[PDB]
Amino acid sequence: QKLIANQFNSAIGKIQDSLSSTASALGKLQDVVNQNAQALNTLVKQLS
Amino acid sequence: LVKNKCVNFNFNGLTGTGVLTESNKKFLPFQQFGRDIADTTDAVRDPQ
Ligand SMILES: *[C@@H]1O[C@H](CO)[C@@H](O)[C@H](O)[C@H]1NC(C)=O
Repeated sequence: QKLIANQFNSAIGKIQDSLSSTASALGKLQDVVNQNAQALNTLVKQLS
Repeated sequence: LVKNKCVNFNFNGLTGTGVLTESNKKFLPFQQFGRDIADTTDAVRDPQ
């Protein structure tokens, strides 16, 4: 149990860091938000 | 000039309809229009 607790607790810790620094993991979510805000521009430009 | 109230306007050949207010965006002295990320007019300068 103990060992399994620490391996779990610590392994949680990385997830902060892995998110705290590297910005790539959220690409997916970050991609959807773009393509939506993307098309709107490309939609609005057409009014010009 | 009327503020905070939906109006129609023409400023020196700029034509548009909107709600004029006071702002804090420091416009360039030799400039005229502000604009926005979709290219739509987002501000003006009152020549008088
Ligand atoms: C508009 O008129 C007022 C007084 O008639 C004057 O003080 C002001 O400078 C004028 N605006 C410009 C841009 O000259």
